[PDB]
Amino acid sequence: SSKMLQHIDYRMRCILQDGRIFIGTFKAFDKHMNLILCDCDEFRKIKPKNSKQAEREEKRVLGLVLLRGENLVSMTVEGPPP
Amino acid sequence: VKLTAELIEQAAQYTNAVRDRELDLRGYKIPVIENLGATLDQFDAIDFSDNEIRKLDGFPLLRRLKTLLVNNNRICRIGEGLDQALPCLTELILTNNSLVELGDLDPLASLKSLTYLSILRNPVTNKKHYRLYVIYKVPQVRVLDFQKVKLKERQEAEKMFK
Amino acid sequence: METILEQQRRYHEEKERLMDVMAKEMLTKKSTLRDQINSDHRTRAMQDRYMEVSGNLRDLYDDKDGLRKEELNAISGPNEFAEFYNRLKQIKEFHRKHPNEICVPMSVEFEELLKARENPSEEAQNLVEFTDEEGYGRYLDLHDCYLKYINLKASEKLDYITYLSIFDQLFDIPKERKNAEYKRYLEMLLEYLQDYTDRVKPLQDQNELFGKIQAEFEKKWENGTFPGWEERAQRLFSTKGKSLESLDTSLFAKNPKSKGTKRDTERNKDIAFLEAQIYEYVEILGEQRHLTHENVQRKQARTGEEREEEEEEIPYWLYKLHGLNINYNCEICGNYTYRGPKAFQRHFAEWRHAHGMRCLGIPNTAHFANVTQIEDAVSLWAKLKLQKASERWQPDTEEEYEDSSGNVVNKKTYEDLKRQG
Amino acid sequence: AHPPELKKFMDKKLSLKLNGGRHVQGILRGFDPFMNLVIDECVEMATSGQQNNIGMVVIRGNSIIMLEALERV
Amino acid sequence: SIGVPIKVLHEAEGHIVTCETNTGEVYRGKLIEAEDNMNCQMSNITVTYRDGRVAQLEQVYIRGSKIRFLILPDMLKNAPMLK
Amino acid sequence: PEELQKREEEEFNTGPLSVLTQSVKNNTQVLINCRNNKKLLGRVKAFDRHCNMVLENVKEMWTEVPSKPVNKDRYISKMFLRGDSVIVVLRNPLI
Amino acid sequence: MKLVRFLMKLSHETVTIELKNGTQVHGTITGVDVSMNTHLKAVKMTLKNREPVQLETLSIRGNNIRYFILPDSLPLDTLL
RNA sequence: GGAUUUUUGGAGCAGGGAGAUGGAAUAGGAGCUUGCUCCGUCCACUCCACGCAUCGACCUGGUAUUGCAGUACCUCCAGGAACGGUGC
Repeated sequence: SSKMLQHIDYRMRCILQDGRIFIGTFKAFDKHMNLILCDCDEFRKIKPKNSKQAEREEKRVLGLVLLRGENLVSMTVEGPPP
Repeated sequence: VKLTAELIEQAAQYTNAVRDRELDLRGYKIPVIENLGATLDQFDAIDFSDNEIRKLDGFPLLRRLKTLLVNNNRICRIGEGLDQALPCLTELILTNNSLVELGDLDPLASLKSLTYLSILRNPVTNKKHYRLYVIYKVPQVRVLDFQKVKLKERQEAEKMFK
Repeated sequence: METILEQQRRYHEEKERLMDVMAKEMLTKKSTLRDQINSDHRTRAMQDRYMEVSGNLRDLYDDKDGLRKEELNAISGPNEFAEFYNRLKQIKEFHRKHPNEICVPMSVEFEELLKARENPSEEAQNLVEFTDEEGYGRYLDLHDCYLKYINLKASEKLDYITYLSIFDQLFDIPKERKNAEYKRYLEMLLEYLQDYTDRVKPLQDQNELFGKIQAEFEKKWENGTFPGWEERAQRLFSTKGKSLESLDTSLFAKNPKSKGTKRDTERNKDIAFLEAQIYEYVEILGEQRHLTHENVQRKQARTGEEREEEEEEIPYWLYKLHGLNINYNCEICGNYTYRGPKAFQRHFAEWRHAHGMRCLGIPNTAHFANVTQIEDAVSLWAKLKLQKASERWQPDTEEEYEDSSGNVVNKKTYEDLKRQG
Repeated sequence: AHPPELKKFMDKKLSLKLNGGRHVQGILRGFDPFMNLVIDECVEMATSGQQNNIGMVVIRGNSIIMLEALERV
Repeated sequence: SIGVPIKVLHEAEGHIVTCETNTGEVYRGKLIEAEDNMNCQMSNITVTYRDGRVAQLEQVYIRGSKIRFLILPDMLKNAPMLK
Repeated sequence: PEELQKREEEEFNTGPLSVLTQSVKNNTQVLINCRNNKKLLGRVKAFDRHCNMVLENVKEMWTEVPSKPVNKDRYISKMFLRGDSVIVVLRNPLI
Repeated sequence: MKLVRFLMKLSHETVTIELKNGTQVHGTITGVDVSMNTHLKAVKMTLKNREPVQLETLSIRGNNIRYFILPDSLPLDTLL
């Protein structure tokens, strides 16, 4: 079986090693688990640095993303193919 | 026609011109908003052009939303418990509705993170001391009806109705 | 709204349907443990519905005694009947069949062949209520508790079988000092065991069983239920004997028992109640405890494979002259293969080939009999498309509007001109 | 095992960016398929402004993040 | 062989891509050449330097083992490899 | 093939992974340091070239700051462990 | 012998994978490949010092996992 | 097919010092409640060393540009610094 091919073309959330989140349409992959994500958005967790400040999530729009496979931790699905 | 999850699942889901996640709901004649939580919090802006929504209510908890586009609807009354369900909003686009009284804008002060408002083509724009009442009511808004707020407007907003 | 008559009648009928359905279940045969527990859990939800409906039925008679005289007045009245009957003449053109007032309750609390779960309980799932090791009431997993127990003793001198011998203890010497950290573990082990008892017997009254254990605890266990012939009376909390019942009674009101040590009835209460509940529930599950111990001993003694399996539970010249063993294939006849050229020619014009051509949408013909590819068949059907004619009256119009030298119009144009004027 | 296409950057003044924030500049003199570089006139520049000329160095490839061409290449 | 993503990356060369290295510096520039091991050379680089310092470098060469990701141009969204 | 299977058994008998071989010989626990500073006391069922391990009766100890940091431990019964996270395997642990 | 082959003969087994970035992913394995990438379903995933989120499926890369927690009801001698 | 650019990881851990400063509604121990005293966990303000310097995004006022394009970002001056990361 080629399990990641079942997850193809879905809106998928991909967790990077430094803690980032990549939500993108998972178009393609290969042996090293590089990803091609269309319409991908990255999400950085922001440390609060205070006792009363909340923890926020900053989202950057990226577009067509090639994610190198050594950065990837784990991928989950968010949505059907749009 | 009433709105369900069915019209959510089939509609256009994409990246808008301002590069956020967008769901389009143009031209559906929706009278009541319900069952939106099937969007699974993957969206930042939802359009609602050409629907017959009488009141902006029924909004479930969606945290990632930053824009509501309620262009050309029939909003005569407004919902009050909106800030508990849309915590990170930035734009509210309430153009071409039937808001008439000043107190009808009163629930809008509850959104803390709100930055941009558009209440154009509304009878509530027609009355005197309107914009200063919006500033004195909702202070966190930085752009009102595509006019940036000025400190003279803040001062004459604080002066009135003391 | 006829609360007195209609609502109570409907609630009484709904109760009768629930009794009939769980009677139909207790009439039917059961074949395996999963489906037994599933039906017993389903019948529990039906009992919860029955109790709630019976609740509402009992809290609907206070205003009934307010209107009973007026209701009992069947002679002086009649006008209200007429007034309601006149309002029943509203919306006559209601063209609809209505066979659903009793059929929907009957088919609601019944089930459909593929899934032996009724429409009320149709999302009910035993695997959200049991883990796989527990096998739906067959076994209890104590492996997790054994791991928490290793951490608690701070040493590995203790097997799973050794652990089970600890849980065979009842009223004898404790495993650890009862005032130590063993208490947090005992609380957790019990919470699992108590949930498990009710989970595997869902037809038994949980409130009855809880109230009985509470009553036995207060009236007997706290009141000297352990006597010897230091032997005389033992008190769970203060971990000591006592001479006579007179000095036991006068010790129950002393500061060391009430609140003046760290093992008292104010502080150690919940743990002492818990130690009684784990005892009474393990006695009720004594068969299941034996079954887990047997299963552990059977799992321990196995080979690799046995453990893995349990965790899964000659006419050559005639055929040459006839044309056999020849490579041929007809893609039009469902991509079938032929053992000869004549067989390939007869298979291209056959019942299966024509059926596949009709299902594909391309009608066959005399020139398209030998077609194999579907790309050439579309061009063949387009060129065969009634040759090139279809033009009997595409000019006859006899335009009299010209009357000089300009009579130009088509058939449809002259038809529209005759229909317009 | 394909060699990097640094034939443009050969004998040109580079500005390497090594890991740990380290920064060296110099004339790239050679490379292997591992992108280990050989730097001539290598000047190490630290967080302090003063720059140590260290002459001729071999940089292991897995520490290189980036290299800027200080000449036109 | 060569995977579909590195084929997309090779298709992206000649266009303005955006690399992010492992040190978080963002190198947006025209991808002159890319390699099978994701070595990227870019011209007209605008570097962000991880504290906001946007400078402009010319002719960088980024080691592919340090590349966190590569924002490719969105006009490659209809490439036949992505299909 | 078969010569590689004889080669790997003699190499695992005489080479650096001998202690892992010894841990599957007389079934004694090894103390394994991990990259996230977790010590693992447990027997090894099987290993390979990468020091990937299948382990029984594992006690994972580690030190957690809440002050003074405490030796919070857990008992993982059976486990698999990737080999690149292994730091140090010491064959005989003292206690 | 390789132990990735031991891991590939696990399907519909509920494990708890500890990842390299302090993550604890408790879910049942739908697929492991030769490069130790594990595809799980019914995932309860807890990041480091965060609340347990739940996902329908996860697909962890192989180098990013640190260790497993396998079920206690696993005959490993038949699995090797 | 564990030795520099992807998959057997170079990752883990901690946020400077002081002050008869302030709080743990329901959650610390000890002097065996309550009141008090002591000690290994935060936030707000003040002081030394607004932790420091940098650039980007951003708010007020003044000010310039009236221009037909497919974009990291776009006038300048001054004040404030809620945010991001870099090196010490």
